[PDB]
Amino acid sequence: AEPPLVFEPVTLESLRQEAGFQAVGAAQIAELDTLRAAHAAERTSVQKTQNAAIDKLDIRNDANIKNSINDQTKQWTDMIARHRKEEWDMLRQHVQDSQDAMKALMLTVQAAQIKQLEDRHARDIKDLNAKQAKMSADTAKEVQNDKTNEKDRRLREKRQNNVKRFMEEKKQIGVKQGRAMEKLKLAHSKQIEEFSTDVQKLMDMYKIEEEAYKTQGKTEFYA
Amino acid sequence: ATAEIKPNKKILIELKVEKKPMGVIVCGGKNNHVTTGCVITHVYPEGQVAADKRLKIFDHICDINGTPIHVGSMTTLKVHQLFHTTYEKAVTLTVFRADPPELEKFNVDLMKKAKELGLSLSPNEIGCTIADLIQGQYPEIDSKLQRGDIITKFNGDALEGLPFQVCYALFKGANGKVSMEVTRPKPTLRTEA
Repeated sequence: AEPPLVFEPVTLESLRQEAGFQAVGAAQIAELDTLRAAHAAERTSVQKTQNAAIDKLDIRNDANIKNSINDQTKQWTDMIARHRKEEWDMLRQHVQDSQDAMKALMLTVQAAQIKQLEDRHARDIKDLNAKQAKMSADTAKEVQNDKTNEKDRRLREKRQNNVKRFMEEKKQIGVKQGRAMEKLKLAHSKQIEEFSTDVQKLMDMYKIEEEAYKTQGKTEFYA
Repeated sequence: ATAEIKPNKKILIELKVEKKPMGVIVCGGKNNHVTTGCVITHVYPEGQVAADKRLKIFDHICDINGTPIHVGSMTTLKVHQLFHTTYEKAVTLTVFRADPPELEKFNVDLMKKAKELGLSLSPNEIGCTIADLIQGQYPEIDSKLQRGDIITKFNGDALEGLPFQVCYALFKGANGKVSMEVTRPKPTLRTEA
């Protein structure tokens, strides 16, 4: 192309949408929806009973119905704790099973970008060589235009002066290409970093969501 | 370290956490309704934020352990994860409370069927902040309400600093038309990516 290649970053979100992960991620997503189907039926059942009993018992709200409704607001929160623990258990399990394979996909996707850039760099060299080959042709054709075997000394001297211009151009473009390569590779190193830490943060967040809920669901009711 | 946190001024506090849950409901994120900053909408009593006894509702958390809290470049899950992460010592925050606290007040309405509502409410002194919203039922809340959106009225009844049993009962009544007054924080933006 005309502009340099811009590569999309390799994130956890991008990997889920990759083609290789599909055979695994679908099965994992399938497990969640069935278990969430199991969960969804149970809250529906518990909601029917709770909503059918609360219709029995006015705007006094000082009666011995206070221990009854917080009996509901106790048992339902206990059930929900069971639900979310089952969910977090499965999610962590999905992470363990897929963990090594995802590292592998990122390495492979990043390798693809390296090859893409490498090919792009190859075309740039071919382009420079074409420009330089036309340069050599232009110097020979111009020597046939002017006059002054007696005039061949200037063409050979022009050749001695072009190889120097050519050798330098090759030197400097490689430097630019190598920096592009180094910058791209560093991007990949950071991606691997942020991938690993984001997963760590996820698990930790589950730990803290789980822990906070024990003293929090008591302050919550379902409507 | 610890300061006074006067309103309409950025105060840097040092709040001791020590691996303990902070227990707050925050709103923020690029995929969120609150795109102008991170604002506390509920504080839980058993959490460390209530244990600090310095953060009321509608306080804009601009920074969090040396991390500027910009909601424009972070998803809602990333902003929520900031408050649900393990911290070993006192966390350094830059908090911006206001008087008057910057907020937009809108309204919501619908009709009920029986299908439960799908909202888990936690009564606050301001109202009832939504702790968990179930997608897939009653689509209106799906496009208007969110975890962090506080409900200040129900069937014309205000929920300002009400007991737990009363709010549970009146929400359980359902059986017809419904109407809720909501408050969402629309704070002045105060950070950059």
